[PDB]
Amino acid sequence: AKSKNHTNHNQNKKAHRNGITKPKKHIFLSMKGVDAKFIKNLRFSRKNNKRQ
Amino acid sequence: VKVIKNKAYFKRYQVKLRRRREGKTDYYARKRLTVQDKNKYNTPKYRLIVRITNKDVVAQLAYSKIEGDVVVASAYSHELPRYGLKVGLTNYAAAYATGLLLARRHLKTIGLDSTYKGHEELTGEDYNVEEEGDRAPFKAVLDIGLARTTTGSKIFAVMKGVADGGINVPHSESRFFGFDQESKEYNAEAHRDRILGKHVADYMTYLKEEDEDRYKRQFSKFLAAGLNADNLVATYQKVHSAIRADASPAAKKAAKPSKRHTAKRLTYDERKQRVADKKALLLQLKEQQ
Amino acid sequence: GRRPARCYRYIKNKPYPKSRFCRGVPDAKIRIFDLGNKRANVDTFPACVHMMSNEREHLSSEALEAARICANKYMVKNCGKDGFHLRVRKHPFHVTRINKMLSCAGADRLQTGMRGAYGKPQGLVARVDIGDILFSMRIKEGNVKHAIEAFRRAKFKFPGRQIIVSSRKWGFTKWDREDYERMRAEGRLRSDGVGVQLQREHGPLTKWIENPI
Amino acid sequence: TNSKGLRRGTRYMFARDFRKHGVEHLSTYYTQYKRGDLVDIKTNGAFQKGMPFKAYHGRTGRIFNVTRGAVGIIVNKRVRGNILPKRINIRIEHIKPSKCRTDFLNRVKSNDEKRKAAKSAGQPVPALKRLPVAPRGAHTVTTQNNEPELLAPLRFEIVA
RNA sequence: UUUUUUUUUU
RNA sequence: GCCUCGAUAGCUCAGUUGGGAGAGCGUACGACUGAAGAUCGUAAGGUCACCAGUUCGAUCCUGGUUCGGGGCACCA
RNA sequence: GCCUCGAUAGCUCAGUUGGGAGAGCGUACGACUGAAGAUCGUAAGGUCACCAGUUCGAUCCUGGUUCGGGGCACCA
RNA sequence: UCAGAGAGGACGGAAACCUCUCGUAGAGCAAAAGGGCAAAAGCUUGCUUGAUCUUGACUUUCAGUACGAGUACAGACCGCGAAAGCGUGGCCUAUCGAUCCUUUUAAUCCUGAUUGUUUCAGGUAAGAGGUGUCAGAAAAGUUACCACAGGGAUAACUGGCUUGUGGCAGCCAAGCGUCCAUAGCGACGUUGCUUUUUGAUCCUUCGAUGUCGGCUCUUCCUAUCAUUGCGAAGCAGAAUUCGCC
RNA sequence: ACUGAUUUCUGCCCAGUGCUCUGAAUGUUAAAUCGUAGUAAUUCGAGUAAGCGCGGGUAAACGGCGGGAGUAACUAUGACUC
RNA sequence: ACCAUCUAGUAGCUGGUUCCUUCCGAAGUUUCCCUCAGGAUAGCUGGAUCUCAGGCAGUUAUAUUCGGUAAAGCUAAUGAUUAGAGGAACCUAUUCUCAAACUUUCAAUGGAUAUGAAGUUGCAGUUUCUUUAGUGAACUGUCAACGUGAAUGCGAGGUCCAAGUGGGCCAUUUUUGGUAAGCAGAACUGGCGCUGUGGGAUGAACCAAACGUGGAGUUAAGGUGCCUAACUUCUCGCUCAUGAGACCCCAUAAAAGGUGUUGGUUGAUAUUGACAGCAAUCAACUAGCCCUGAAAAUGGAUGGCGCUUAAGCGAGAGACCUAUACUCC
RNA sequence: GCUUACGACCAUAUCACGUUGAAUGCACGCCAUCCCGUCCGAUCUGGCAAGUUAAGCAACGUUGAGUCCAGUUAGUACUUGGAUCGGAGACGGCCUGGGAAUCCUGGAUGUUGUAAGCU
Ligand SMILES: C[C@@H]1C[C@@H]([C@H](O)CC2CC(=O)NC(=O)C2)C(=O)[C@@H](C)C1
Repeated sequence: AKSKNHTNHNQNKKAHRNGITKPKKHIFLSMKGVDAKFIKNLRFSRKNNKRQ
Repeated sequence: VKVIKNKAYFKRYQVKLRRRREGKTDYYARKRLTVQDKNKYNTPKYRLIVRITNKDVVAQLAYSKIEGDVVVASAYSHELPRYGLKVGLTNYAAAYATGLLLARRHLKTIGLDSTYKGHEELTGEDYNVEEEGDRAPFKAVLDIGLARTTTGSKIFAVMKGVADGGINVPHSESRFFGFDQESKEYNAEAHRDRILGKHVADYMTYLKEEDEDRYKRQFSKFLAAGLNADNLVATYQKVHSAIRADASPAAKKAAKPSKRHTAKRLTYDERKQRVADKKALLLQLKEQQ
Repeated sequence: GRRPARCYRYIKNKPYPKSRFCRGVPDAKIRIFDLGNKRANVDTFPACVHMMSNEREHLSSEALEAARICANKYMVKNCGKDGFHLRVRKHPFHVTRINKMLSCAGADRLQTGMRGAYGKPQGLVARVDIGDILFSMRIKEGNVKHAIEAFRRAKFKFPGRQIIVSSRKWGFTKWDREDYERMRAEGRLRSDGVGVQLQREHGPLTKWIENPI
Repeated sequence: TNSKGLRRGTRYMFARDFRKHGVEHLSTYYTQYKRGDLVDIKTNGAFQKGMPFKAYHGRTGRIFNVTRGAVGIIVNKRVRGNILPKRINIRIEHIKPSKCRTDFLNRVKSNDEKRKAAKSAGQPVPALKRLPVAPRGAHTVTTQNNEPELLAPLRFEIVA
């Protein structure tokens, strides 16, 4: 009664049934994971620019 | 014996980089000396090349680009005749003068000499260019090449010259002349004397006392130029003053016409004709022997 | 006894050469691959006959040796030991495997079934393709008949179909007889024992003078 | 089942090219990388720090971070029915600028320049669209000194 | 304290 | 029957890529002794079970014949 | 078939992490004895089973090979 | 600058140590294998403790959880270097551990609720003590006296596929057969057939297909022992051998 | 408890496991008790019985009871030896 | 032991689980579990809808890249491995045959990214970051101008709640173990499971084609002597078998033979008359059909009957028949 | 036409042998008081300029080895998709598109940047 039986048979069909969803377009806007020193200077730069 | 350098050897052989085969560039140190942090982007990182040949001292300022280094300033010890000195263009004093010349020349070029005069009184004490006003002093990192970093070596004499001229060269006094490696004490007086060439004058007096013939052999052209052991220090001080007075590069000359002095590569037809002639000559020799 | 050849006839597995991973391999039955007047000069034997294969199978070392013995015996008996040169152009390098099972009554008590069924070395076989040359014989032009009959007798020791042909090439060289004669006249082909070496033009002229071509 | 070490199966992927081992040339370090640029990933075996995972070898990514000697890259990776924009910190030695984006930027520059020139000079607006190669047009072929050569199938010859 | 043997016929 | 193993001098045993047939007992002679026994030395003992083959070359390697010796051989 | 264990003078057995190859009997020599045996004094002796590797050096440590020995081999 | 090679030098030899040439790495890098590396990642040597303190982000496995391992930064204090620089363990890919409990280190910390002091106890943060069945119960047998829920997901008998093994039949001829390959055989090789052997498998049957042999009784197949009709012999005949219908 | 009429016999082993016999035995041992420190909880130390460990007995208690080489005047075998 | 009660004891296991239509419609795979007849987890699926009205795609093009498999190589390294030659080993140049854990070289299929308004040019400000430095990097502005930049197709996106499943099996191609297996294990895709329909006599998977309920027409695969709707239709050959042969999977056949017959290849001789006997012939090959090789058990299978200038084998031609398919109503 | 310093690509640049080398320069070179480092001023370090292109280095030469490029190999090997395609099978061709690599043959033998200088 062997019961390991790995396979990848019906997996691409399942993956494609609802389409392969590509990543969104706003993912490049976030400044997450960027250098802390650069981020600090960006905060300082943004906190001081006069509006008018 | 089995031939080591056979067809397979040459087929599998990989040559080193040209400047490594020529034994001129140490790429391990070059990578750490010329590569700029990627968060500084294209901002040039300036390097002070010091190279002493058998008869000349070369000091240059450069920064690296993807197609070759860009030399921005250069001072050669063979330019010192313009400022007095005619002989001894390789000793400690000449090296220091060349460094000073480079520093003053480039500072004048970029219009910072007035702001940064550097240390204008030779005392031998360690000096670092303190920031004045808003513009920080020009900065360069020393590049000694394949030379050995020993105490009192002339590469650090050139570095000292540049630093006193007023360029920020990150350094410590450990490898300057007069620094006792044992007690970690620095003798500014000894360093000043070496910069002024007192060691050369001392050698002149010592040889004069010991043997006149050896003295003439050693310092033949010094005497021919009239530099004895009682005006050399004054000559070096005058050289320093002249450099600090004027440092602009010498004017260029006109392009003299040039002619071919070497042999030109043979053409394909010429090579084939030589092959035919050699074949005929060899056949004739075979038949006549 | 040996398993019938039909059990290892066709090429089914990847090549399994004897190496640091396949140890304890018994020796191949066939050892001699050049027979007859093997030291004859290149010009001695100008005619060449090949035995090509028409099957993509395994030729066993036993079959190779049997065919060698048959062809050698016939050729020696009908032409003399110095009238021919026979070369076997196939060496047995592939290792076949066997998963030995006990064949007596009550064997199932100890039998492991298919559990851990990886086999152990059994013998050496030569992987052969369509158009591959199995045997070659270089002989004089007045012995092609004997060579062909020898290969005809030998083909009955191999499984499947074999085709005997004659070659336009000079002996064991790679030059068709006409061009071989012409080039040898021009001195572009220097004897190399059984075969010949082409003497390309390029090189130092000091070497060229030793044989102007 | 296979082991799951980082460098399983990379025997040739992470190896140097034939007669290309040794010192890494410095243009690799002189190249300029800015956030938003596209880079190809190709692991250099000679550098074991900041190595990309084998899954990202040969992929293109967009830089989102620029540190002292490395860059953060957003690389698409397919996981079942979604594509994940993974973020990886790769050193400069394993990176190379991608020419696909630069070609497009050059084409955009050319388009803008052509439009500006036409508008300034009063010419009609030009066509600035790539078009698939159309079928060949009509033409005449001359046989002068090019007479047709009659071909026939060749007989079978026994090439022993 | 220990101290076994000595071919056949003559 | 099958897996095998072995066959060497009157008897018992070694031996080899395969490139010589050795040792012992036994037999004949000599030495020794008054004469023997024992002991020594010499001479010695062979188609390498038989046949065919492979090898430049087989006692040894492959196949077959004979002779034997050890094991294996429904079933529920 | 599986799991172990061992291989060392001519025979039977020790031996060290890895830097020694030992013990008894056997063999050879001298002595005591009329002679042998016992006895006394000496000597020489092993394929460390075969290989490859590991470290400075391996009989020993590791792996494989050859031989031998032991245990298991059960339902129905 | 290695491995190695060549040529030299008292004792010195194939091998001790010295010298010169050549030497693309054929060496070494703790270990398996694979990558990588030559003014180094190897060898020699100086100084050292970045194998330290802190939080986030990310990669690998992946559910895009956790551990482990790793990557690139940021803040601190440091080491080496003249400096640029490099350093958060080992050149890279394995070398390891939850909850509860115990224990240690940390704050001039919080709590013990009748008010306080001191012990004592409990907390917050970071480590260690270990689960190798390694996402982590605390664990010896026998049953033929046996029981229950099921299983043809799974063995023992039949049947099925296969045919290694068993059995049977061919092809070439090296030899045997006094001579003579084929009367009769036929080695070394090689092609097949059969399911009366034994294996392999696990397809059907475990809410049951009565599981050896013999006795009895039918029918069938021939791969023919006898008998009918024949052909061939190493067929002069009891006899015998081969083959055919 | 084992054996199992009569007859004739009942060999060797107390290492193992049991059972049993002595105990001077500070070897190991609980509670209680005693002493030290402390303002007290409490801490530390000393004692500390039987057992166990040491010693003896016992198999008609459970049980157990070997290998390898050489060797006799034909061979064979091996009384004999290592 | 028996009697009553706790007790409707627990069961990851077996059995059952009751009306009709309509619409949508799976999985046998990942990870963890004393886990392997079970769960949780992700995936696949349904429902509710909500926000909007061009950016997407199991497809191409352009541009740029990744790889070390097939082939190739060993007269290129490593490892095998035959034979000589030129100066017993050794050196030199060669040579025969090779590698899942060898490689200089290296495809086809394949993978990835980009292809404009979320853009391009400037102007004019911020920064404690960076630089010797407006030097850069980045950001900000109701800043100004420009105006959609490959093909084809097409509306797009978001959230929540939850079922069943977590035994698979088959086939072309690739592929590991095994002598093989209707055996065991994998990769891509398509199927059966869940699925009928025409054909293959019959059959889960084969070929065609997917389905409301009817009709007319036309077909796919398959066929047209009779079973049986559709021709003993038309043309040229080959084949005689004392049970020939007869249509994917597919329902077995080989090595080896034939002076049966039909075509071809090569080499010869022949009219200065070729072979046989006292006007073409000879020899060796080759490949179509036929024949031998070809033995099994209840009586039996091109599906059956039968068929022989076929109703067999091969190349073809007209027409014709027939689906739940296509067109139209 | 050159030399030097620093390079970029990293053999079309390497390797072997040989010829030539104006001027700058590079180099070899002389000395070892001093700094500095060694068993050793050989290397490294320092002070110099008598001498030499001998070597390094540069240019050139060679039917040179290697490397690089191209042709051929060849529409070959291999391969995507199709067939109620041929064949007992192994396999083979056809339709539809992609499409190599050795041997062999021919050619090339560094290009170029910044700075300074010679001519
Ligand atoms: C750290 C390790 C484990 C720990 C302890 O046994 C584990 C616990 C775990 C749990 O949740 N309940 C328990 O009853 C046991 C302990 O004292 C030692 C064995 C060492």
